[PDB]
Amino acid sequence: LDRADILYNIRQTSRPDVIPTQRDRPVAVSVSLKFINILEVNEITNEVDVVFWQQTTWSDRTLAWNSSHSPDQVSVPISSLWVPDLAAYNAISKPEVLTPQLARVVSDGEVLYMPSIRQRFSCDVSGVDTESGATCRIKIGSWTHHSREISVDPTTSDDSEYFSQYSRFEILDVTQKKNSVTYSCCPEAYEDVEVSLNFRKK
Amino acid sequence: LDRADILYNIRQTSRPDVIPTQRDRPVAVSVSLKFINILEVNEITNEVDVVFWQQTTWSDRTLAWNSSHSPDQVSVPISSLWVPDLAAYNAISKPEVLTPQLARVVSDGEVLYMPSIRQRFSCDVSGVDTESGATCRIKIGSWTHHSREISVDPTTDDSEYFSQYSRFEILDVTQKKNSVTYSCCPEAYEDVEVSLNFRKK
Amino acid sequence: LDRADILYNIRQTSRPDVIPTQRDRPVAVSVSLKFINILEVNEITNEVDVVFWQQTTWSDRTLAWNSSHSPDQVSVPISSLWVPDLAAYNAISKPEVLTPQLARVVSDGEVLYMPSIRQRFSCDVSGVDTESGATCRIKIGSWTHHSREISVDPTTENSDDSEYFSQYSRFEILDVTQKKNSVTYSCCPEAYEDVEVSLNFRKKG
Amino acid sequence: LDRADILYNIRQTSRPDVIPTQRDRPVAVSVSLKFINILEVNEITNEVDVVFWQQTTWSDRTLAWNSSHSPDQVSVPISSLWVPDLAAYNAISKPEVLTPQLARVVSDGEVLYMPSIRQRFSCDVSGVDTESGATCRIKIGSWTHHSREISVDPTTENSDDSEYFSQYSRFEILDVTQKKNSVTYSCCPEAYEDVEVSLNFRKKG
Amino acid sequence: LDRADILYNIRQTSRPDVIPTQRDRPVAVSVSLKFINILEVNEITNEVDVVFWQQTTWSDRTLAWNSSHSPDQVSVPISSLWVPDLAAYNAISKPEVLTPQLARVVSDGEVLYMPSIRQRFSCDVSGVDTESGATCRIKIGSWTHHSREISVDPTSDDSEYFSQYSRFEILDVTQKKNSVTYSCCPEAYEDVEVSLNFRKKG
Ligand SMILES: FC(F)(F)c1ccnc(N2CCNCC2)c1
Ligand SMILES: *[C@@H]1O[C@H](CO)[C@@H](O)[C@H](O)[C@H]1NC(C)=O
Repeated sequence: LDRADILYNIRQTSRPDVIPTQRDRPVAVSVSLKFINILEVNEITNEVDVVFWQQTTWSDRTLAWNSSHSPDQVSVPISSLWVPDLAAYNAISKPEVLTPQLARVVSDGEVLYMPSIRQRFSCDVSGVDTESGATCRIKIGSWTHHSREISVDPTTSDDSEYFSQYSRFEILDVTQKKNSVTYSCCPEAYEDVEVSLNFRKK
Repeated sequence: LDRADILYNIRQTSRPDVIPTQRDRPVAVSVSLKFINILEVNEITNEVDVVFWQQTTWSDRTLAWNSSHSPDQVSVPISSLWVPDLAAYNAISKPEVLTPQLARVVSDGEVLYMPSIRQRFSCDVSGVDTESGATCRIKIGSWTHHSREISVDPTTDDSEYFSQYSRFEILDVTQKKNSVTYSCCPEAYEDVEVSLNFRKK
Repeated sequence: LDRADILYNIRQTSRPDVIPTQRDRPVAVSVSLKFINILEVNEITNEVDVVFWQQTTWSDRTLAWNSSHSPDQVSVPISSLWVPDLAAYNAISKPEVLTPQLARVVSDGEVLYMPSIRQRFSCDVSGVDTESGATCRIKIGSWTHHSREISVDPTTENSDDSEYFSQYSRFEILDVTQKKNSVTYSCCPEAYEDVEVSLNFRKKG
Repeated sequence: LDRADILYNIRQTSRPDVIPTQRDRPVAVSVSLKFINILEVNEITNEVDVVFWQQTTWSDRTLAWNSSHSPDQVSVPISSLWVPDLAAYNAISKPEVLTPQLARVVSDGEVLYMPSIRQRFSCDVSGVDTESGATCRIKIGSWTHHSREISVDPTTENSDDSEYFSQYSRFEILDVTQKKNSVTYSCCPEAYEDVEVSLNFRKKG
Repeated sequence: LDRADILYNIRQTSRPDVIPTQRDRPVAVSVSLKFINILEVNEITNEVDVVFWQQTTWSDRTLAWNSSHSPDQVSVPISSLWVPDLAAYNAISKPEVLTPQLARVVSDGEVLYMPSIRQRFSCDVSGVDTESGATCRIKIGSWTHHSREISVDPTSDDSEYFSQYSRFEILDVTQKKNSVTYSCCPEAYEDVEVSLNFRKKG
């Protein structure tokens, strides 16, 4: 197979509306934010403007091909793929996607989508101008898929290594935990990754 | 049926342009706002910038499937579904939808659409910096379907999802049904009126 | 016919690019602005930010159906319909449409399209902080159709100029008047019709 | 032919991607700017925000029809037509098109496209608050077609270049001239033709 | 062939999603920024707003035609062409494309795409009001194609295109090739680093 054949096959048999669950197990989605910049912090309103690479990985076996005299990977427009419906619960602006909207698909059906996003958050900015700094928590999970359909897990120094040396701010620490929440309305559990960004004015 | 079959059937047959009225009775739409944030208040201009989850539910029987050895629910792009044409009558900006535009469809044809929306309103901001606070009324109803085609009802903690990091806090939320007749048009339009009583912390 | 049949027929035979002229008479378009809010006034730059409902009506006989044991009216996306190419000549921003882009179509082929629009205008803001107030004139007509293809008229008005106006605006409406104009430009030998809407308003108290 | 037939024929055959060159001569495009407003001037940054009608005319014979029992002209969405790839070389914002994106096509294949545009420019703002005023030059030509493929000329008439200017602007127009230029860069051998529009304007007393 | 035939052939056989690799060698992409204006500089936040022409060239042999009694070149909408997925790694806004989105295609399959772009960057603004000026580095490369799929290479007067009406003037522009390798993955991503040495005028 050449690139042209693989991309034709993916475009023609692309079910972008269909979550690729295997045998009623959840799709395991990995999410890791790599922080690039902190722009416009406001300690009065508790709002921050962040630029991050949102490293997103999952398996879609319907994309797989035999790699034996073929590329191992191709670049695919995300309009031709199912992508997880991730939202940041404490975002107060739409994600501004700064990069071309292409994912990498590996011959085994692994997808890597890593957009550069600028987005504004409501989070704790208190202490930003002190030595111990502020801790801004960003929560990301599926908007519509519960834990039996999508599971989200952090993956793990690249979370801070590629931060802009020209920001007014610096990163002290980044920690990630998984949360699984059931609300009173609804019997299902929703997973999110909580990313704690500890940063301060340089 | 698997998810792929159900989503193929919905995409091929859903008629997004067609209100799913049963026997010329109105489609009963439920609307409830969960307030998430209050971002910018201006007592001089009487304008507020709010973030809310707009919990919207209705039945569309044309979506229904037999759930025996099948999923009970699927996620569907709203471009593949009829959605009620709700507008906030006192909005002074377009709704900024912060979340993926997917609804949940249950095998019986119940649809749940809950976008997170940031929007600016013209409403009463007077008293925001006092103990009893301001009361901002938001009115949401069908832009083009009168009461014989769409009925809107509120659903049966006001701050359980509200950001602890807002400069503002919620004292009270009430959501009641109204019916409006304009000079233009002889029919009545139903709306839910949401009274947000809030103040500076 | 049910709603599904009517909407299928309209979607399948929709010529949105085709002005529905009858026997080489102009399409008669009614336009009336209902003011909802005045948001930002600048007396230095002579600029206003306004929110209005643009009540627009016309006939398209190709949409008509027999209403016997059928709905009298349906809601149709404007992407499935011809809509008049109206522009406000003194707008300095694109119209921000706040509402779902649906019109009402009556079984006789009457169309009613009433979007809520936020838009900025260049107009006379002088006197806004006086008792007699400012008079901001907004001119709306067809961008490309002359008087033999589109005629614009004011609608009927049977209410208060401020029946829908926000009680929370910094401004109040004293009066709204609408006149028809027919204008010939240097470019073009034909006459273009417009409605001129005079918004007389002032700062409150 | 009726409007529906003409618009169907144009949509099916117009080739919007194909420059309508006749016998390997350049397509003659006329450009004239009609100034409507000057909104924001900054003498420190040398930036202006202008509203203009960009009157654009050319011939496309592939659009022509026999007018003998037929309309002489139709309104056509520009998505169904080849349009020249005009850019203002000194623009520092995307053109904000304020008007419906329709051109007028005459039965002989003449096209008139006149969008109302708000756009920001880098130009000489020095002297804006003096009696003789500033002279801001705006340069408009093909982004990708050199002089053997597109020729750009001012229109023969510029009588009306200020006729439509807002009386409510903080600025007033002293003079407009529109003249033909060529740009060549040293790298690359082809000349690109442009219209240079010299807007002599000042702050009002 | 006339223009109509060439453009019909390109539109009908356009694989815009398919990188035109020849015999599994990388597509050689040339990038040169021609600076037109510097509009807003902030020495506190280290942010600049720039207007540049992004001169981009590559070969796509699937576009080639016999130029005997035919045009040497045509203008093609970029929606009908594969274009490299270039991103500026230190951009903090989406590229605002000011110009019609047409490329020039030569009969041998060379493509020239030169959009005018306004974009905001995080870079070193220190010294902008001094004689030696600031040096703002912009890094541009493929978002998803590593060095075996896309190579980026730099290509007269640094201020031949620059606005005489800017508050700023250009002292020097240099363009150099860089390579990044991330810890996860053995593949290198190439970029062009464009060093813009500029200052506030007298
Ligand atoms: F997480 C990072 F930043 F280390 C990482 C890992 C793997 N690939 C990356 N990129 C970012 C630039 N474009 C594609 C390669 C980046
Ligand atoms: C649903 O499907 C099951 C199993 O195939 C069947 O027993 C049942 O009768 C079905 N119900 C309806 C109403 O179709």
